[PDB]
Formats: sequence, C-alpha cells, structure tokens
Amino acid sequence: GGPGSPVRGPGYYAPPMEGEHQRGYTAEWRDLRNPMRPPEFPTPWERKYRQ
Amino acid sequence: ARKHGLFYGKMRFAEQKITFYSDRFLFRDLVNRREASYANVWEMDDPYRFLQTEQDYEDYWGDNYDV
Amino acid sequence: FRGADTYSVKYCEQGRYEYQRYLMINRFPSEYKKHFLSFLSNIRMSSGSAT
Amino acid sequence: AGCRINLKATNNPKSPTHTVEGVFEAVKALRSVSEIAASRGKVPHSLIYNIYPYLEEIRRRKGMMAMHPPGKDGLLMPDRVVDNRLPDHLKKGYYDDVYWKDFFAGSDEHLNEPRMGLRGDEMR
Amino acid sequence: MHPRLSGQGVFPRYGGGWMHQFGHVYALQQELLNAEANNWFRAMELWHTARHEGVAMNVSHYTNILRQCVPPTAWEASLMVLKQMRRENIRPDVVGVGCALAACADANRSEEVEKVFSCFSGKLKLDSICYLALIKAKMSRGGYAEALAVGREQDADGVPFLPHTYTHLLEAAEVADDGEMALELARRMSSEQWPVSDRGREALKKLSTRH
Amino acid sequence: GHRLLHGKREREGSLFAVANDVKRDERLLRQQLNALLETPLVDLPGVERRRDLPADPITRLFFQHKGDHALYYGTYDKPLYTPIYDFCHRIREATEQRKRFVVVPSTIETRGCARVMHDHGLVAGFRDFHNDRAFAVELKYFQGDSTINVIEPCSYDGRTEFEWSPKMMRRLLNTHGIHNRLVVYICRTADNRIIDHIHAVKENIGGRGLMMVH
Amino acid sequence: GLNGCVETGRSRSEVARDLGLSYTRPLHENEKKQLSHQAVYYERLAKFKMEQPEAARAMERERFVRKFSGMFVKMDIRSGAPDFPSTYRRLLGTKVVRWASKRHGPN
Amino acid sequence: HATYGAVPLTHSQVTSVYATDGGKVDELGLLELVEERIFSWKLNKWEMRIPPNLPNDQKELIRQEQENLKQILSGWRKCFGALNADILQISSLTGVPKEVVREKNRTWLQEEVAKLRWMGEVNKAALLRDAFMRLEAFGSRDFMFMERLCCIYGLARQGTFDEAFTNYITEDPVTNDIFVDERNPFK
RNA sequence: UAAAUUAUGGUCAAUUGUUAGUAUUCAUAUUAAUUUUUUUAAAUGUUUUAUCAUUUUAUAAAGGUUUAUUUUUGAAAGAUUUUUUGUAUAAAAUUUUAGGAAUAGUUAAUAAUAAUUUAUAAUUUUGAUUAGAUUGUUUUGUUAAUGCUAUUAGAUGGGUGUGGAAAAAUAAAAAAAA
Repeated sequence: GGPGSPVRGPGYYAPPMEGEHQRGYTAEWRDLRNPMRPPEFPTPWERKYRQ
Repeated sequence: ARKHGLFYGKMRFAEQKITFYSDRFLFRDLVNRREASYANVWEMDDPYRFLQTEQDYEDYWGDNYDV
Repeated sequence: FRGADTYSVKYCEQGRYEYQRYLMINRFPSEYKKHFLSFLSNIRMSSGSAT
Repeated sequence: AGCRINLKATNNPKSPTHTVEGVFEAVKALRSVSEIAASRGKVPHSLIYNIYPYLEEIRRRKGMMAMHPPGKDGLLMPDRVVDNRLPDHLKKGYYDDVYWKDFFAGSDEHLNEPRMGLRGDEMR
Repeated sequence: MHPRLSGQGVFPRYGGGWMHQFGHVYALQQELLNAEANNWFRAMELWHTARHEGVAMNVSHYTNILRQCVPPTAWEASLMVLKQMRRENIRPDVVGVGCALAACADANRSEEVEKVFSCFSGKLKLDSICYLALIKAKMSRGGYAEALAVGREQDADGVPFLPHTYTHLLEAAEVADDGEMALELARRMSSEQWPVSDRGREALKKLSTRH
Repeated sequence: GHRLLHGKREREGSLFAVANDVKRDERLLRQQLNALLETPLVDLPGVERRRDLPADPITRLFFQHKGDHALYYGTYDKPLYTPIYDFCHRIREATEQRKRFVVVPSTIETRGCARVMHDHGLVAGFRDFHNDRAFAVELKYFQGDSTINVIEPCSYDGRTEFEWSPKMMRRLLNTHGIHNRLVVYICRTADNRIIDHIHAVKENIGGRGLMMVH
Repeated sequence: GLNGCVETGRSRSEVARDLGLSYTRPLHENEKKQLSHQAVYYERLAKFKMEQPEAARAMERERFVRKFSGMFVKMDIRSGAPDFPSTYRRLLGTKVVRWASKRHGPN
Repeated sequence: HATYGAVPLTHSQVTSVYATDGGKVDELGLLELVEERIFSWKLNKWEMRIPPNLPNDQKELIRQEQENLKQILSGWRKCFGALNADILQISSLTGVPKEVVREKNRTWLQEEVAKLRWMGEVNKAALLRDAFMRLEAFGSRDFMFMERLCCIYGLARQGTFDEAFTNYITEDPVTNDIFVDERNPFK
C-alpha cells in the first residue's frame, strides 16, 4: 500500500516471508473481515473479552 | 410497496454471518437466547406493557407502525 | 446493500484504551535530544502572558 | 453446476460433437459425495455441512483413556468419574451425604489431631 | 447505594451484552440472587417487586428466599413460598425443601414438617437434613418411636447417616429404651468412623448403664 | 585453539570414512557401527532422551528410550522438485499404477502432510513412519478405485512458493460457494506444525501452502 | 572499537577515538601522500600571501568581485540543492548547458 | 542500594559482620517482621542492588541469584496472602475469633460445616470446607521456615540489603507520635 | 510363524432447511454510433493611505520539460512584553524505447567562505549518458481474476534583489485593517 495505506501484505497469497514477518502475516496482523472473532486485543484484556 | 415492471425478490437472511452450528459457544448462546425468547409475541405480552394508555395503543398500532 | 449488518459485542463492550498495542517507536539520538529539549522548553515556558 | 469448455487446442474447434463429448466426459469423471465418503470411510454429510462436532471426525481414532486425563490408579475412562458423569445442578443434596464420609470420617488421630501447628519447634 | 455491578463486560453475550434499557432488570436480578442477603422481609418484598416487573424467576430465587427464612424461622413465609411454587409449577430443590423443613422444625411446627415431608417424600430424592427435620419434629411432640421409625425409613431410602442424625436418633433411643436399635446405631457408627458428638456420647453412656 | 564446524554434516558429526566424497550417505555405516557398539533394546522406534517421549500413553507404549541408538533408525532410503512436489508426484503415479506402498521422502512438511492425509482418511496407513529419510505410504482403495483422486502441490512448478493468509484459508473452506471439507488443503503454520484448512480456519491462522488432495 | 554506540549515535570511529584505540589500515604511498601534502600547500599559500602582498591582493580582489558580482548568489533552495544537475534535470540541455549530463554519482 | 565499593559476602564474612550476642528472641516473630517489611515494598526497591565496578560474569551471576531470591519471596508473599484470606474467611463464616482458628481440628470443622448446611447455606458450607482443607496444608505458622530463613540469609549475603530495613518514619499506634524507627530487625 | 479369546448385556440411523465466500456462458457486456444535447464573441472598477509618493493585497494560460520533497523563526496568527534566537533546506524506494554503449565545468579529501592543492577519483552491461516518448497519478474502465487498461494535483536558475518567502503582467470573487 505504501505511505498512507494501512495494508501490509497482499490479500490472499504473497511471496515467502521469514521470522516475524511470516508470523505477522500468517497470524498476528489485523484481519478485519473475520466473521468469527474481531481483531485480537493485547494480553491482559483479551482474556476478559474472550466470551 | 412495489413499482411497475421490476420483479422484486425475497431476502432469506437479514445479514451475512457465521452459522451457530459451527461452535459450541454460539450454539449455547442461541439456545439461551431462544429460551429467553418468546415464540409468538402478541399485543398483550410484556414488551407492549408500555402502551399503558388507549391512545398509545391506537397510535402505535394504527399508523406509523412500520416507523 | 448490507442494510442489516451487525458487529460483535466485543466492540460495544470493550473498555477504553484496551485495544492500544505496545509498540516500541524508534528514533535517532539526535531526534531524542531535539524532542527532549523542545519539551523541556515548553514545560518551562512562563505563564501569565498567553500560557 | 457450472461448465466451461475450451476447444482452441483442437484441430477443428468448430466440430459439433466436441462440446457434448466433453460435457459427458466431465460428468463421467465427476464423483459423488456419497462415493467419496464411502471410499474414505466416513459419512457424506461431514464433508458438506458445518456442524461443530464434525471436527472430531477428521482427527484419527484415539483411546478415550488416552485422551482424557488419568486418575490415581492410572488410565481410567472419563465416564467412571462421578463429577465427569453427573450434572452440576444435582451434586448438592445427596452428593454431600455420600461424600461426607469422604471428608469428615477417619481415625481418632485423623479427626482430633490439629495439623495446623508449629512443625519446627523441636529443632529450634 | 448503587447497582452492585452495571456496565460493559459483566453480562452474558447472548442477551446482547449490556442493554441500557434493562439496567433495572440486571440490578433487580443481582439483588434477588444476592447470596449475602439475610433479610427475609427484604426477600419477600423483592419477590413481589420482581413479580410486578415481570422478570423470569428460576428455582434459585425461591431457594435464596427460603434460605433467608431459616435463622429467624419464618416458617409461615416459607410455607407461602412453597404454596406459590406449587401454584406456578416451579419444582423446588432439595436444599430449598430442606430450608423450609428446617424453618418449620426449629419453629416446632411438627404438623407442618409432617405435611411438607409428604408432598416431596416419594418424588424428590430427599437427603440427610430433610430426614433430620422429621426426626426433630417428631421428637418435639415426643414421638421417639416414630423418630426411630423415620430413621429406619431413611435407612430404607438409602441416604446414609450423618453424625447429627446419629446424635438425634441415639437421643430418641435413649429416652425410649431401645437397646437393640442403639446397638445397631453404635455398630454402624464404629464402622463408619464418625466423630461422636457430646450428645451421642451422653446417650451411649446412659444406655451402657442398661446394657 | 578451536575450530568451528561449518556444514550440517560437520555439525551433526560425520566420520567421512570414504576417501574424498564429502556428500557420501554414511547413514548405514553409522547405523551398524552403533549397533555393534552395544540386548535391552527392542526394534520399536527409539527416542534419544526421555522428555522427547510422546504425550499419548499408547504411543509412549510403542516408543522406547535409547541413549544414542535412537539415531540412524530406519530401513528405507531417500528415493530440484522440492520434497512436497516429489511426494505428490510419486503418490499420484503409484495410485494410477494401483500399487500398495509408496516409498516417499520424509521431511517435516511431507511427514506432517502424510499424517494429515491419514487423519482425513486418504491413506490406509504408513510403514517405517519414524524414519527420517523416507517412509512408505500404504495407499487405500475401495472397490477397485483409489481413494485419492487428485493430489497436487501448491507450487505447481517446482520453483514458486506461496504464503496463505487466514483470508485464504477461509477462501479454501468456502471454495466455489460451498462448505468445503471434501478437498483438503494443507498449510504449514508459523509454528512448524502442519494443519488442514479446517483447523486453520477454526484457529484464525494461515501458513505456507503445501498441497491439495481429494 | 568495531561497534558504534547505539544510544549516543557515535560511529565506530568515535567509539574507538574515545577509547584511545587506533584501527587504521596500512596505507599505500599515494594515501600517505594525500594525508601528508595537506600542510605543504597551506604553508605555500600562507607564505605567498606574506611574501608578495600585491599579487595576493590582486587575486583576492579577483575572487571577491567574481563572487559578489555573480548570478545565483541568493543562497536560496535552488542554489542550496546538493546535486543541481540531477535535482533540476529539465533545465539541463534546453535551458542550462553547463552540465552535459544529469548523473555524476551513485544516486 | 548499590555502592561503588559494595561487594558480595561469604559465610565467614557474614558471620563476622553480624557477630552479635543474643540469648532469647522469637525467630518466628522476627522473621514475620522482616517478611512484612519485604512485602511492604515496591518492585523498585529490588532495582539497584548489584554492586558496580564488578566483573560482568559475577555481575550476571549475582543477577540470577537476586532474581531467584525475589521470585521466591514473591511466591511466599502470595502464599501468605492466600493463607490470611482463608483465615479471615473461616473466621467470618464460623464466628470464632480468628486467633483460635489456627488450633482447630477436623471434628470442629465437621460440626461447623454441619451447622452451615443445616442453616441452608450449601455453597457457604462448601467454601468453609474448602478453605479449611486448603489451610490445614498451608497454615503452619512456620510452613516453609527453612526456605524463608535461607532467603533472608541470601539477602544478608548479597551485602546490599543491610540498609533497607531501617530509617522508616512510623507513628506510634497508641500515642500517635510520629518518629523515625532505627531498630534493624534484619540485623 | 501365536494360533480367531464367545456375554451379541443394548440396537432403536439420516433429514427440521440457520450463511467462516474470487467464481468462470468466446458471447453477452465494452466503445465511436442505432439514443449525443447544451450553450459560449473579446475590448476589463480591487482597496486604503500622510498625495506627482508611501503602507496592505505571493502560483492565469500557451510554449519549453518535469527528481520522488520542502515547517524563510523572520510577514500574519499573536495575547504582560521580547527574536527578523520561535531546529523550513535533508534521505530511503518504485519508470518507458525490435534492431543496447560508452558518459563528464566531472568523485572523494581539504587550515580551501571565494579549493593555483592531493588521490590508483566518479557514472555504466545489475543497462548509464544523449536521443525518442514523457507531469506524476491502489481514484478510470473491464474481469471469476494481485490480469489488462485510463487519468489534468502540481512544478517552472536573467522582468524589478524588492520581500518573511518570486509564486509577480492575470484575476467564478478566499471579503481584503468602521
């Protein structure tokens, strides 16, 4: 996306990524179209909103 | 209401969302909501106890009921 | 178009500032000195006239 | 269903039999969910429908005593534990009678000896 | 002087989380199920308030109401609670019935304890305190033979004996001299390794003079 | 003084008994030297240290602890074209030939993917599954026809690799407008554990794509 | 003296200088000449200015006039740009012919 | 705190530094005082305890040792807090003085639980039973006595904790006189 | 070579339409058209001031070719004040050509403002320089599509050296000190 865009990787597939980048793209980056859970909060307040 | 020559359709679900059979907790939430829910709610039930005056009854049920 | 669409209850029952994730912002030591001096001067600005 | 045919790789793409032959060949090659599920060894609906207990059917078969935590003697079936077996809204009236001996029965030294005392007085 | 807790993140999801149009409902429910509440007048008044406000009440609300009535022994209020549950077809719990029996027994309303231990006698799996209530009610009017009878009834029903039941039944057998029954009780007590209470020790001492 | 070990062969330790060939196998020679180096050991798979033992009691029952005889285990050998590509190709060829066992290389991804195929019921079983070079897949047929219809790698060519996102996993689960538990897509997550798209979507994660099979 | 200071921002060289160490490669003759003939030219110029001041004054007047009476002496942004030929490319060729190319370095 | 000349201490040096003569003092009471002093700290008080001008290897080893000490003290802090919470719970439920709760027995527990269950409080009786069963295993006035005393001895060995147990402005509980208490229970 | 252990003592299935989302028509769409309309003729009044002057009033077009920039504190905002001290000048990264090669007011160092100096300097086949095309431009259009396709935000080293800043020969108007 570049300067102003929040998007960090392509929508569906991308080139191989390593270390923290792979971890983020696979699991940790914000996925706002998820229908089961919304983006996940930091550690101390994800537990109390789990349900 | 409808217009001429437009052949309107029908919408089956209000929204696009994950089904409740896909999770144990969604299933339990729906079961609890159904038990807390009516099955057929009428003009006499609790949710309409705020129509305490006959004029309120008439204005709510006569026109602007959609509103 | 999406006339009836809802969102999770986490969104409406989250506390304030629960979503802020801790990220370590990095900046040059020259930037550190510049900003620290600027903040110190702003703190030390004398009141009465316009502050 | 949806079907698409590319004929530009044929000598005569204008021939009339090509489309029908291709559609019938594809239908021949197509397999049913019943056949797929039977060949794999599982029910047909578990491959089409989103019901949450179907997650158990894609995993392999494992012993019940191996999956559930062991007891004091080792492996035991989870169904032999009274707490596992009983609903929580039933273990207040008669469960208490049953287990009173569990907590409040024992030898005289067991029932009258306070364990809540100094345990280093002699060495000090 | 405030709702015990009211806001985001304290109420079940399936209800829509926190709907501010039902804050009174949530506060009323928490006060109804307040476990630290011990004012039985407050319990009756809160039940009436909930009745007017149309909040569905389970068996646990009535159980709390009854639990609040034992220390003061408002047996009549407990019986009215049971009558209302009969009217609404809300089945009481073993603990709620035991609370009613305890109120009546400590109030010495042996007739009412006898009546209550006939409506739920065969259907509900009553327990040791429910049988102790009959034992106490019978010994109140002085039916020690019938106290021994209800002891055998408990034995037949299969719910075990507890030290309080042993003490009361031993007292009954002591006053009405039943050497064989007391031998049975003492042998069972020794087998089960119960802590012998002072009352049971005195009963056994008085009986040892006989046997 | 101290000399550092450069290659994996030197780091893992290698005699290099042969004259100059540095890439000679050595697995067998080391296996028989270790064997005669001893009989309290059974032919069940060994594990080098106790805490590596499986969590499942029944699998712990099959596994035994051996100090350094847990290494070099295995009977088969390793038979461009990355291991997943070659694994898919061999299984497809053997299935079309209506064979029983397919000896296929054993890497982390290939082995996990074969385990996932077993879980979903596309392979009858395995042989020599604890080998770290190659393992045999016992293919399953039903009424003359093979259970596996098509099996192909994510990298259709041997070169290009991909990274599936959680949106991609949900895409696969709802492919073509259906609910798709029929064709199974395998992805290796950021934790180096191989899962299918059902579990990936249930867990809200993706990973590197391995293959698809049905 | 091989790692700069992360917090102070000092380079490898400043860290070594502060430690009192010296990490300098063996220099060739031309490199040593570069580092040696800095002082000789300064001394030659200073001695020239001290010895014959008429010619020195003439040359200094020439420099000063050539600068003062010169275009592009504003010290504006255009003059302050480091690489004029590449920052301002459309000028070259059709407007400015001083530079016959737009690239003189790695940028 | 850390000092430019502070150093760790060995056993002989600790004995020489704290070489004092005494005839009678309650180890348990003084240990409780020192532990309450430790518990009434902020995490900051553990900060500047590594003596500087000390080689990096010994510095790191002292860091592990002090972190182990702090973790053990925090674990005992949590255990002590839970034990006192259970003591208050039992005292409130039964009505007995909380002082004599520590010398009760299973017969008394049975009788009290029976009274609670008779009065119709099954959950409350369960709370009392769980608290007593959980507390008969953790309530000994000297429960981890050796661990606690070894932790205090390790603090003494560190050599940077001698001064954190004094110079506190306290107030007389009875006369309400504000003063500076110089007594060193750690010493 | 482990050899077919007799509790068969618990059967009574599935379906209740409830959703974790790129989906494919080689001919329908898509354009100039079958439906394209509607007007437009220049020659011009910003302002206040102490008056032949001074103060306030900084991005019109065509052409030429375009790196990928810009917080003059300096004017105003603006105040119990006071500076033309309130750090504006920098960097990273993404271009095109059917017949593919050399480029230079040149690189770094410097007690050198304003370079008489020193060096085996610098750009380029990982595609430079010049020439040709040429504002950029996830905004347009199309598709099942990370494919194809389209575009007007601007900028401007010799016209006064004035000004805080050249952006200064035209101004659908952003109200410009009652």
